[PDB]
Formats: sequence, C-alpha cells, structure tokens
Amino acid sequence: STGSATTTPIDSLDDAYITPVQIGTPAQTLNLDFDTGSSDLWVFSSETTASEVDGQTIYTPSKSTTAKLLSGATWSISYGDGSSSSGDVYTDTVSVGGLTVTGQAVESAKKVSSSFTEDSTIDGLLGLAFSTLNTVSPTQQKTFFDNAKASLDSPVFTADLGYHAPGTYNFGFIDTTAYTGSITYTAVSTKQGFWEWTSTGYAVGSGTFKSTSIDGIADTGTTLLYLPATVVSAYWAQVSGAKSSSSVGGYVFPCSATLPSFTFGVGSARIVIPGDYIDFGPISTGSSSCFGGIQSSAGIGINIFGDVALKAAFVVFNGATTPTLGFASK
Repeated sequence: STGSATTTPIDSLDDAYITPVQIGTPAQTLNLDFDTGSSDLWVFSSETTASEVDGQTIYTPSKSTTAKLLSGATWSISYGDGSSSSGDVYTDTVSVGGLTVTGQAVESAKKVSSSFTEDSTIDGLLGLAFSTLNTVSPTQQKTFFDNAKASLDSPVFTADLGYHAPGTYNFGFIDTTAYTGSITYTAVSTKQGFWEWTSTGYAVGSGTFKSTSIDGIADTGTTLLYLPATVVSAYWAQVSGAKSSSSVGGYVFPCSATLPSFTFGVGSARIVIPGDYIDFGPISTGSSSCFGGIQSSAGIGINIFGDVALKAAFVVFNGATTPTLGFASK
C-alpha cells in the first residue's frame, strides 16, 4: 500500500504545516501537524476542556463506530517550545492520503496549553519519530508509520515541504518526479528516538564550504533551523545590522536586508537554503526588525534541522531495519 497527502502552511510565514487526516467511522477529518520530532498522535476532542478549545475541529469518539477506549491508558507530553497536552486514549481507524491503519492509538486531549488553544488551525499532532518516544502509559503505543510499515510497498515516508506553498507527505514510495538529481542517504542514530544524523558542514552565501560534523535531528515539527552558535554567528555576520536580541529571543535583522543563502552538507552533497527562506518577518506588526530563520541551538541541547532546512529538500525517512535519511535538491 501507499498514501499521499498534501501538506499546507498554516500562515504566510510557514510557521507550521497541516495535513488532513481521517479518523473514525464515518470519517472525521482533522488537520494535523506531522511531526518527525515526536511520537504521539493526539487530537483536540470532545473531551478537551471547553475553555481550551478555540476554533479547532474536534474528534468525537462517541460518534465513531470503530472507536474503542484503551482502558487505563493516559498520555502527557511536553514539547521543546514549552507547550504541552495530555489526556486519555482510544484506538480507531486512521487514514492519511488513502493509507489506512486500523487500531491506531488516537490520544484524546483533556488539556492543552495556551499555545495550542491560540492556534485555531492545528487540530492535533501526528508524530513520526520513533515509537520509543511515545508517551502513552502504562502500555506504550506505536506511531502511524510504525503501524503502517509492514503494509507499505517500501518502509519509507517522504517530506516535501513547500516554501510559502503546499507540499506533500508520501508513505510507502519515493516519487522520482519530485526532486532533481540524486538522493544522498546518510546514517541515522535512533538512540534518542529521533531521526538524528550528522551534516558534513556548511557555507554562508557564496562563501567557501566549511567541513565540520554537525549532529542534529530532522524535525518537521520545528519551524526554524537551530545550529551551533559558531555557525549561526558566521551566518548573521554577513547581514548588515543583524544582532542577537535577548529581549526578542534570538537573531533579528533589518527588514530592508537581502539575506544570503545557507548551504548544509549531506555527505558529499549540498542542500542550498535560499535567503528568502530565512526571513520570518517583522518581530511585531509594523516593525522594521525582522526575525531570523537560523537561530542558535545553544541551551536546547541538540541541533534541529527544522522546516527552514527541510523545505529546501526532498527528504526520505527510511524506516528499514537500519533506518537512514535521504536528501535531494528539488
């Protein structure tokens, strides 16, 4: 089997991407944030504290003839950005782009933090990291991909995120028309539960490539590119007037600037992030200070190849017995 679904930016900045997901019988379609940095499929629901729902579409398990309470199971998750959610668990039928999993754990939120409530466009998350990170207790549950894997034509999924435009998540096949050149594959460590890999270096604009190992994660659920302070300083030094602002929470730059590209290495291959992908717009409405899309990972404890990086590539998440990651230009 295979599946193919379009993923759409939630706003004009590509802050996140939503993908429609069918849950239950008859189908209830919710727009979920596919997150290769976590491993829980959770949804706003009829159980979510009413004051914490503001415009989201909810899953109502009592209206699904295939929903079953997973007795005694609870979940609770906190994300890198400080947001959180928790609740109980159902199993139900879940389909993405024509690919169906029966008995998928659907984690129903009883509580969500303010950032989730305030974002009316995201109805929940669909985790695509390794199932070892799943938070369901006392019986850990599998991700949608883990459950689908054996049925797929090939044990892979691909992320093809757009810049200010829709893109695609495919399951079970590699669309050879969706990228240019070849796909370069690179080793993955699953030790921390992430799609963790080592970039071979970077360049800023038309500058020379610096060969240096940068361990980080491929994370579709993180907006920006978070890299070591040395790398980030080298980038922003090429933008007149750019500075790190403790009050704003990162590097800012004059909105009048033209940003240089940023290149990262994948083995001997190179992925080029155009400068415009690094512009996250005014820090507040009407400001002439703009927020940067490359930020320091210092104090996160891990480098993160988030959407800024991933949307410059066609990315293969290869879930074979020994997982790997592939990157191609597009």
